[PDB]
Amino acid sequence: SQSIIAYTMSLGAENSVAYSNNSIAIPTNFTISVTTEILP
Amino acid sequence: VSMTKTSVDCTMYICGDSTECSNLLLQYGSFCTQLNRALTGIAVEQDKNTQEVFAQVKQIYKTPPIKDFGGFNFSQILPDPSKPSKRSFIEDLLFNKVTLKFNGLTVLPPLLTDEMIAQYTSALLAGTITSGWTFGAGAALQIPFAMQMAYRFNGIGVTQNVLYENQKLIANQFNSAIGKIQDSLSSTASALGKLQDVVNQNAQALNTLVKQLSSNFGAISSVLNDILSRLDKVEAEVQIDRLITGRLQSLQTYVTQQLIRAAEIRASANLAATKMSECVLGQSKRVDFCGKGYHLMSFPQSAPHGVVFLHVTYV
Amino acid sequence: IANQFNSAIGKIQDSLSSTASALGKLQDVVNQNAQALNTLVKQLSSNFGAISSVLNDILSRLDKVEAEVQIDRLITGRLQSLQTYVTQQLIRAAEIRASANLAATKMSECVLGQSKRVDFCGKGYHLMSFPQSAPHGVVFLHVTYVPAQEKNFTTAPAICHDGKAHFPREGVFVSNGTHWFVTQRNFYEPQIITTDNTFVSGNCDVVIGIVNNTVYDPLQPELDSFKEELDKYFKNHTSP
Amino acid sequence: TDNTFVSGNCDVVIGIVNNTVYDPLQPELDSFKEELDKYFKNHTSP
Ligand SMILES: *[C@@H]1O[C@H](CO)[C@@H](O[C@@H]2O[C@H](CO)[C@@H](O[C@H]3O[C@H](CO)[C@@H](O)[C@H](O)[C@@H]3O)[C@H](O)[C@H]2NC(C)=O)[C@H](O)[C@H]1NC(C)=O
Ligand SMILES: *[C@@H]1O[C@H](CO)[C@@H](O[C@@H]2O[C@H](CO)[C@@H](O[C@H]3O[C@H](CO)[C@@H](O)[C@H](O)[C@@H]3O)[C@H](O)[C@H]2NC(C)=O)[C@H](O)[C@H]1NC(C)=O
Ligand SMILES: *[C@@H]1O[C@H](CO)[C@@H](O[C@@H]2O[C@H](CO)[C@@H](O[C@H]3O[C@H](CO)[C@@H](O)[C@H](O)[C@@H]3O)[C@H](O)[C@H]2NC(C)=O)[C@H](O)[C@H]1NC(C)=O
Ligand SMILES: *[C@@H]1O[C@H](CO[C@@H]2O[C@@H](C)[C@@H](O)[C@@H](O)[C@@H]2O)[C@@H](O[C@@H]2O[C@H](CO)[C@@H](O)[C@H](O)[C@H]2NC(C)=O)[C@H](O)[C@H]1NC(C)=O
Ligand SMILES: *[C@@H]1O[C@H](CO)[C@@H](O[C@@H]2O[C@H](CO)[C@@H](O)[C@H](O)[C@H]2NC(C)=O)[C@H](O)[C@H]1NC(C)=O
Ligand SMILES: *[C@@H]1O[C@H](CO)[C@@H](O[C@@H]2O[C@H](CO)[C@@H](O)[C@H](O)[C@H]2NC(C)=O)[C@H](O)[C@H]1NC(C)=O
Ligand SMILES: *[C@@H]1O[C@H](CO)[C@@H](O[C@@H]2O[C@H](CO)[C@@H](O)[C@H](O)[C@H]2NC(C)=O)[C@H](O)[C@H]1NC(C)=O
Ligand SMILES: *[C@@H]1O[C@H](CO)[C@@H](O)[C@H](O)[C@H]1NC(C)=O
Ligand SMILES: *[C@@H]1O[C@H](CO)[C@@H](O)[C@H](O)[C@H]1NC(C)=O
Ligand SMILES: *[C@@H]1O[C@H](CO)[C@@H](O)[C@H](O)[C@H]1NC(C)=O
Ligand SMILES: *[C@@H]1O[C@H](CO)[C@@H](O)[C@H](O)[C@H]1NC(C)=O
Repeated sequence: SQSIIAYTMSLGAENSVAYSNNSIAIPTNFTISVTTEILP
Repeated sequence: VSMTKTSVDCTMYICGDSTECSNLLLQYGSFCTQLNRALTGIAVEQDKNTQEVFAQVKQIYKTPPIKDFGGFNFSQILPDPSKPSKRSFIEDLLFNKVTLKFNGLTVLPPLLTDEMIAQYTSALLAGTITSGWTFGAGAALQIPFAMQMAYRFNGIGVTQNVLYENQKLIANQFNSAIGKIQDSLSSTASALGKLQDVVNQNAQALNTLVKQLSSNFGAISSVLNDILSRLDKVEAEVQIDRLITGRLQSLQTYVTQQLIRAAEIRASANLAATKMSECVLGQSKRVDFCGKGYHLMSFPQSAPHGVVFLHVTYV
Repeated sequence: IANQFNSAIGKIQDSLSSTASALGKLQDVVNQNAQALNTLVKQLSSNFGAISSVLNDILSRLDKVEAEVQIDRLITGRLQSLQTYVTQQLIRAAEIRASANLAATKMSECVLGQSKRVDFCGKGYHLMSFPQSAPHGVVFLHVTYVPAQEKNFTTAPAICHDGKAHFPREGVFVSNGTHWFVTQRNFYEPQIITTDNTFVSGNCDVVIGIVNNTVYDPLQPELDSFKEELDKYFKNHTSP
Repeated sequence: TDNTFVSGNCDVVIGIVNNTVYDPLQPELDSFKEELDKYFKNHTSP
């Protein structure tokens, strides 16, 4: 039931930002993110 | 940010329509496969370079239907829906100001189409004007644009109150400065000279590579059929090899040229990816990294095989 | 914050202990270098138009005179084989030097500092980085603050009080829908709008979108309770 | 005294100048010393 498929690549999930002349979003919490970067 | 991807049929460039020349070209072993590994290593990184620059955004951000920016008018730098590709007004200036097989040579398409580079650019622009730097460091958090600019004024050491008092002027100055961007780009030819020079090179190099076939390299003809019709096998091969040796050096000179050029384009793509991260997804304290003045913000714009940053600065 | 960090370093090991391909940027370098030496050894097997690829087959057969015409072919083809390799290695060495100059700059700015450059030291607000060595390479563990759980608020550029406009010193004005607060820009922690949180400029006739709210002056109550202290001293005095 | 901070005497700073430095606290208390005094002068009557 497997096959090779061909498709137009997606660029990412689409997001509509809730902009208004008097609205702000402020983060009530945080995460600490450790990410690895490899260089020759 | 990138240059044209090429690949070449080494055997068709050197020996096109000749079994005799192909059977002599086997004497050099891996003198053609390596050339193809070199041109592939270049072509694979033109797609890398493009992504490194444009694909820095997690989600395709969209602008609100209502443009309540408080005065700042980005219509000239925002997508225009009445088009087959949703480029901005300034991006369609940039795409007009740069003007762009029997030799076994061929040109490969980029992985991301000009529509996908425009969608990444739109999302970056949208997130920047709806959420400031916050989409670079987490999820996009909305903030009002004038208030966002107030922070940007604090970032240059200017007190937020100043911006609110001159908000309209500040909005007028910006709208008048984006007005001058288009006029300049519409009127002036040499503004995209950096991108036209890369296309000119990709074209001069392929033109020189094809023109070489006409060269004798000291053989009795540049045509394999003349050598093969006029001389016997043991004499004809010498003239065929005369071309081979010279053609194979004409290919090795091209591939080396592309490798050296590809390192210049990679350094420019790595710089453009750094200006995307530090000038578009942030605000930069680095002097003269995001234009002359105290950098406030930047808007990315897509161009043929490259990127345009519209840097906004307090002077 | 410590449990988050300890869990994030935990995932780092898990990932490196699991997937085969995470160091693909470093293996590539090893793969390129090897492939170039294996290609250079393969060139030796080529005739370049000589009667054999092996000098001992030429010397043992053709006499010096007939031999030199064959030996020259092998010299000419090999010389290029070496030149090709050394040109590829000089071009490839400049790719590795550009990467070593970047890695030296990430060591200075991410490990020996705290970077304000966006996306230079990981995706977030860079805090600190830890270097780790790898075959012919460096690995940076970049620690970043990522803001996680946002709320929508109503907001204003200024507060209007005694006809004077008031702006935050550090922070932003927000409302929960009924009450007004000032908070730091990067983390919701609200305070009462006090003179100590705000600065005045001009009046409420120049700022687009200013809102009316009280701005508290902690000095008044401490003077007002003193007024009550003065009053009752006059009242107790109204006795003799 | 809200725009400025104090550190050391004057003699040490090359090119220091003389000007008054206003204290918002002073009048905020002197207008309260007149609130003391007018309440006292009233109390003289009874
Ligand atoms: C916006 O935040 C305001 C500040 O916290 C908040 O005002 C506070 O509201 C609580 C109740 O929600 C009041 O508490 C009173 O009522 C509770 C429940 O009966 C009891 O503890 C007492 O009766 C108490 O007096 C606070 O007094 C009040 N504080 C202020 C500053 O007035 C608003 O309710 C919030 N508005 C929203 C949710 O949009
Ligand atoms: C925010 O505070 C403003 C300053 O007080 C306030 O403006 C005031 O509005 C009232 C109500 O209209 C006016 O009262 C009367 O005066 C106007 C002419 O100015 C006449 O049309 C009517 O007689 C009216 O009842 C005040 O004069 C006016 N004060 C000034 C000097 O602006 C706003 O209304 C307040 N806004 C909010 C959020 O309620
Ligand atoms: C700026 O403020 C300085 C500090 O108040 C002030 O220095 C003062 O100068 C006067 C006038 O010379 C001195 O008054 C007399 O006392 C000195 C010895 O201290 C004698 O030589 C003379 O009798 C002199 O008239 C003050 O003593 C002195 N105060 C101090 C603490 O040194 C400067 O003069 C002021 N500068 C300007 C330009 O106004
Ligand atoms: C932030 O606001 C957006 C949109 O504004 C809100 O719309 C109402 C739902 C209400 O919250 C108002 O006070 C705001 O003006 C929110 O988007 C909504 O999302 C819900 C699902 O969560 C959806 O049912 C609604 O249709 C959306 N509204 C609109 C107009 O798109 C968003 O959820 C808010 N974000 C946070 C973190 O609270
Ligand atoms: C924002 O800018 C756009 C241009 O990008 C303005 O649109 C122009 O408006 C004038 C006046 O009506 C027309 O004559 C032009 O044809 C319009 N041009 C385009 C391309 O739309 C718009 O008016 C500006 N809005 C603000 C906020 O002033
Ligand atoms: C500060 O500079 C701004 C321009 O940057 C001046 O604003 C202009 O004022 C003239 C009238 O003097 C208007 O015609 C222009 O439209 C204004 N500029 C814009 C872009 O709208 C301002 O006047 C200057 N202030 C002082 C005190 O000189
Ligand atoms: C804020 O986010 C942190 C995580 O960054 C939350 O902490 C976690 O809480 C859960 C239980 O709800 C625990 O199981 C986890 O172990 C905690 N995290 C870590 C890494 O230890 C915290 O609950 C959040 N606060 C709010 C109010 O949502
Ligand atoms: C915000 O926009 C609305 C219209 O959408 C307008 O009525 C209102 O006055 C604006 N408020 C500000 C902050 O100017
Ligand atoms: C009145 O005030 C004096 C202090 O001045 C205090 O000693 C006395 O107990 C007070 N008496 C009353 C009745 O308030
Ligand atoms: C400044 O220069 C003037 C001469 O123009 C000199 O008299 C004075 O002492 C100098 N002051 C300082 C602070 O060096
Ligand atoms: C004096 O004090 C009395 C209360 O003891 C008060 O009723 C009256 O108004 C005051 N008069 C003046 C002159 O302030």
